[PDB]
Amino acid sequence: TKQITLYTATFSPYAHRVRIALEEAGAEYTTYDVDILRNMPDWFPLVNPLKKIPAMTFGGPEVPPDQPSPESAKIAESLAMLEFIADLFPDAKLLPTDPVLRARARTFMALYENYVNGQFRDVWFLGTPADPLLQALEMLQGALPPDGGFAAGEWSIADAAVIPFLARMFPYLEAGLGLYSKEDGVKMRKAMASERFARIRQYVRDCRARPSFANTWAGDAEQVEAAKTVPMLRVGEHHHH
Amino acid sequence: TKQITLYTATFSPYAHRVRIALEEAGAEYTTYDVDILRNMPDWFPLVNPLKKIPAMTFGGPEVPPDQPSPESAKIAESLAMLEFIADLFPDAKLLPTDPVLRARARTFMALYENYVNGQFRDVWFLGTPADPLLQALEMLQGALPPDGGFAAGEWSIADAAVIPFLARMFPYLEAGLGLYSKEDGVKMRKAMASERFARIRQYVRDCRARPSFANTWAGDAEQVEAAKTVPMLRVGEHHHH
Ligand SMILES: COc1c(O)cc(O)c2c1O[C@H](c1ccccc1)CC2=O
Ligand SMILES: COc1c(O)cc(O)c2c1O[C@H](c1ccccc1)CC2=O
Ligand SMILES: N[C@@H](CCC(=O)N[C@@H](CS)C(=O)NCC(=O)O)C(=O)O
Ligand SMILES: N[C@@H](CCC(=O)N[C@@H](CS)C(=O)NCC(=O)O)C(=O)O
Ligand SMILES: [Ca+2]
Repeated sequence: TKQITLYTATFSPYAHRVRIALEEAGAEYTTYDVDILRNMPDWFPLVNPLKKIPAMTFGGPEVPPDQPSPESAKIAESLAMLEFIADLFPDAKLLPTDPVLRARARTFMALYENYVNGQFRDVWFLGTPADPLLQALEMLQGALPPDGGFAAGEWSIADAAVIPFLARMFPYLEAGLGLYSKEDGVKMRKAMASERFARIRQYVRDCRARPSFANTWAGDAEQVEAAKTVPMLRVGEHHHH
Repeated sequence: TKQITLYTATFSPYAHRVRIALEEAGAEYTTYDVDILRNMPDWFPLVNPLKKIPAMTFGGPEVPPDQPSPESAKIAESLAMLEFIADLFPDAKLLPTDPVLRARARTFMALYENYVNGQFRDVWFLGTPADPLLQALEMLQGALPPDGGFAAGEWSIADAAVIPFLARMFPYLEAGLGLYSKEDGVKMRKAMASERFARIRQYVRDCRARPSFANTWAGDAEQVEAAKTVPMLRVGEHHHH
């Protein structure tokens, strides 16, 4: 019964994770957009002292999101939110019930967070070399069930954790967004269209086909425009190695 | 009934996390040391293709750990293992039952992984300035309940995840092990003994006082000697400014 408010921003793949899980849960929830990178509201540290999107409040009296209550629980970190939503909505089966299959979900999230995410950040924001990103993506693809299906077989929060990033990669590459070189952009576009990455392309299509993605995605062009508002995506800057 | 084999190394805080959780669960399990950093066995990629410790096998026929079975489940990534052990031993209450308290546990793990561990890596392996690490530790300390207790109140896997690192910090600093200068070593030692960090000292005492720590710790001096075998800690080497 307790209220859920998710503080969001369209560009943010971390916020996108949580919107997907809340859709899959069938939750009733409120979203509130926050201009976190250019004009953070003075009240925002009340909902997340770390000053990062997403932020979540849970319970407390029903209040406008820009008037957060001291009584609501303040939940930070997107992966913690994903597990929280699975705990709140057990009948939605956002995780498997078998312990080994649940571990596949948790391992997939850790592989992404520990080996892939930092490579996306460094290639796009620092223009570091793309080969280590492609290697990490090939590793992650190797963890998928080979024949089809999601990270743990049935859909789970592991797929909510990963699709925001994989789904942004393709249109960001096509629009030329990111500080990497022309040469590395060509390399990544050819690699991600190559037979080497057929399995992860099917994974992206399968995740994108679900209503939880369609209803939380602004469209490729619109997401590209939101990403262009991010200060660390400095237009006209590229790094070369 | 299904066997658990943890591939371990004394120096490894990541392996230590999982030993602590297995002890708290009252599990039956085997540990098998692996010289992962200097002489990895040719069979080790069969249990973990990432070639990292810890690695875990689950189920399958009982076999010597250096002859792993293709029938066992191969589980990678320490935090996935911690969640797996909680799933396997629900009567051990390795997580809270209440969703909000469980979220405090997951959030504390994510704060450590996302903001603290990388600062430990920078300071100890690169000798970068200590101030950002102390700031990250103050943030993590601020997430603890101020009046006492563990991360989520009662002990949970969140405390298994974090104590291996905090417990190594003090004796490593006493030994001067790591690429930071004497000047920053003194600065860290003074800071961690100061009133600023009284709450995290209480936390380290409370975690270390549990049998799960005593039974999985070689002793301060012995743990320092194991850490000196780690190539990336470059015993005898320090960077300055
Ligand atoms: C501002 O957008 C973000 C963000 O808020 C947080 C991030 O870590 C990233 C990011 O854009 C880049 C990107 C590349 C490819 C796929 C998804 C995202 C790099 C990245 O890693
Ligand atoms: C070699 O041991 C390891 C390791 O296997 C993985 C690590 O991330 C670290 C580490 O030693 C350093 C260290 C500092 C303070 C406390 C625990 C550990 C830095 C660190 O971050
Ligand atoms: N690990 C966090 C990361 C959240 C994050 O970095 N959010 C960015 C927007 S995509 C932000 O809000 N602020 C950037 C900053 O100040 O660190 C999570 O998983 O929720
Ligand atoms: N995220 C992994 C980290 C595991 C890890 O990095 N282990 C180190 C020992 S502490 C290793 O075995 N190898 C480091 C390397 O591959 O060079 C976990 O949580 O289990
Ligand atoms: Ca595979």
